[PDB]
Amino acid sequence: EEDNMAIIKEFMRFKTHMEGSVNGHEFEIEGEGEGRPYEGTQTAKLKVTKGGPLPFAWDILSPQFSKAYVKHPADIPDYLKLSFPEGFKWERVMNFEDGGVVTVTQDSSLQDGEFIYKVKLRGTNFPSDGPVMQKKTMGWEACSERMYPEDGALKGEMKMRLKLKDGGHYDAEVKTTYKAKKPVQLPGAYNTNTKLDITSHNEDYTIVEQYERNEGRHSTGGMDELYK
Ligand code: NA
Ligand code: NA
Ligand code: NA
Repeated sequence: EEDNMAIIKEFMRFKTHMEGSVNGHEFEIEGEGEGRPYEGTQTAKLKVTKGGPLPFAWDILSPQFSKAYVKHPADIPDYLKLSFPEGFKWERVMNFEDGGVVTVTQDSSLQDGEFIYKVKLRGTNFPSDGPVMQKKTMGWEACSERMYPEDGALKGEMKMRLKLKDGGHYDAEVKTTYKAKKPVQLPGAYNTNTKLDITSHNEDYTIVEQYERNEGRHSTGGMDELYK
């Protein structure tokens, strides 16, 4: 929309704060990021500010650090962009295959021309000798999130696959609800294709940089809607 393209510029910065705990270990992270919301790309630079070094895999946190930066076809309402400047909230559950659980709540707003993200995380039930608490993971596979409208919100479901250092994958089933603070136009069902990379980190993962690409694609409509 015109007013929304006026405030969600083609280059946007963000600030983020997470406070969480994993298996009872409390921590805080601050970060800053930047990206191109209409091109689907962003980077972030995170710093552990309390509770470091973290005694678990950074990879369970990386997907919690920004769907305002999803490239959308013009004919798919970009609900999360349209939610600004008030913004949106999201809530997520991740069920990992060994019984570990992460749940997340998040607030996204726009202040002084930058996005402001506030993340709260609670991770529980990870086995002590499992890949999360033993730091045996090596980043996510690319993922397609199946998006669909329901009861006034946007929901996404995905199977995320964490690569394991000794081979194979450690899987999570994930469901997220995204809901604008004000009613704006919901899309139909479509897919968000994501690739999230850790581009650098220090030895103990107290300093981390990430890159993600996110693009919405039609899942119906055939060749006409392919690459729209
Ligand atoms: Na970028
Ligand atoms: Na852009
Ligand atoms: Na626990």
